[PDB]
Amino acid sequence: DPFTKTSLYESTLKNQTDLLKVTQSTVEDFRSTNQSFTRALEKDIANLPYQSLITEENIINNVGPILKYYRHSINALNVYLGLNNGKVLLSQKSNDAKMPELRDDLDIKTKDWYQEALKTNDIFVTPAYLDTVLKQYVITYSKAIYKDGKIIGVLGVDIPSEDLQNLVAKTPGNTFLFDQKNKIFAATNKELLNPSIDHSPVLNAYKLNGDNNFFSYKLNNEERLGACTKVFAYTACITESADIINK
Amino acid sequence: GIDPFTKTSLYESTLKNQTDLLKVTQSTVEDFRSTNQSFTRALEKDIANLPYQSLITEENIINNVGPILKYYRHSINALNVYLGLNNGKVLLSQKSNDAKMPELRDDLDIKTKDWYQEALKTNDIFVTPAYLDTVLKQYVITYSKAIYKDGKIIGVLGVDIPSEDLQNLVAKTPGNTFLFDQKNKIFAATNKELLNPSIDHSPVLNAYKLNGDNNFFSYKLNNEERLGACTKVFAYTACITESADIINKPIYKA
Repeated sequence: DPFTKTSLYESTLKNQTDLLKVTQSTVEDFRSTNQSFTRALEKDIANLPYQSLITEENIINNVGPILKYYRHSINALNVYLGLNNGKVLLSQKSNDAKMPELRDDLDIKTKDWYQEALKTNDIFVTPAYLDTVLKQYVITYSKAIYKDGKIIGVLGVDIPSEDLQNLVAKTPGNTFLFDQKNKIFAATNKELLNPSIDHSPVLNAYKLNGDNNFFSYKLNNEERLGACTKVFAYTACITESADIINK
Repeated sequence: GIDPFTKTSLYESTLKNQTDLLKVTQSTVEDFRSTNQSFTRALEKDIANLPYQSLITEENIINNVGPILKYYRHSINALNVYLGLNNGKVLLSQKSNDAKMPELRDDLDIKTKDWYQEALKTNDIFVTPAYLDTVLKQYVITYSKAIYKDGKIIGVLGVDIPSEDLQNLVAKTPGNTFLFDQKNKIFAATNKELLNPSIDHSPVLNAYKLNGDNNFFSYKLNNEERLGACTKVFAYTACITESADIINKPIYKA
């Protein structure tokens, strides 16, 4: 009876939509937490007297401890401050017992975290990239720090992208995230974390239907139902078997 | 007899969605606590990493511990971050006045407070169940840990996280979910009306007592049949409820 199928469809639509919202919120809350942290760190650095900021030795001794405490507080991989002379004051989890040091070898003026922070007055969030030091996908938050209009340097905070995957994986529903290049990034079902799998049908269905609009599509000639939505640069999706409406 | 609607696939999937949404609210509480516990452990490790000499006079405590409390407070936007001493003095870093450096106060009658006493009885973090502070006029969410240097007690670290943070996070979850404190008083809710003290929550709580965690039950309030489930989450009780006429939409409304 059309009435019963309709009732099942309307129900599963509302449920899957609600679950997609939870994954969307997960991404949002992760980002906002890390932005709030970065902003706080910016404010604490800029609050220092200029005398504490205008020699390299004073930067090491006065900013260094701040970087370290902040790093510890959130268990970040790296917290650092890049200067216009090319040097970086680096606080790193991998060398936790050593005081933060000035590194001159990180080629910072060719890096997007540095360059892009100077082109916006907001926090800049990098796409997830390989730290081929850390063997680890990282998301970097950066922010140019100004004291009374005067640039001090560019703050950078490295968070393991695994942290966001881990949060997504625990969400209800068969939810997952694509990055900017439509490649799988995070998933409830960890078996999806595999570049071999095609997602053309879901991506094509999303293309035709737009954000938060429930759709039908096919896998192995079986019907599935889903919805996707843009979340920042990500695409968040949920899919299920259509057996709930058909059987 | 058995309600025939309870045998439908639509009822089963409806209950599954309510279960999922209750678990979201459950996760919200768990993740908040875990984050705050980790923050507090990190803070204690940094304080204890100060050299012995920096931790043994009040002047040194002020000058060396103070900055760490303040940086940490800023990093997470805590309400208060503080170190209680045996003599009853507290080094207090407070949001409510951010311009000055943390100061020692003999102000606070701490040696008889749970956050202080309980931390001294355990190896790890003491979580003070959320409570409504009558004088401050809001819920307080406190984490505490005894700080030892070379095995000797320096004092007890305390961290107050804004209760609105968790209230707001609960509120934004999907579903008609809500949280009770340890005293079975309503603490957080998606439907902000539920927070009003004049709401009678006894029917939901009495039903829950007969049912156990995550098991659905019928109950009535003001002559409306409803369906609910609750679960313990630490000292809290998390519930979800819905009208019976939403769970099973009648073809003809009353």
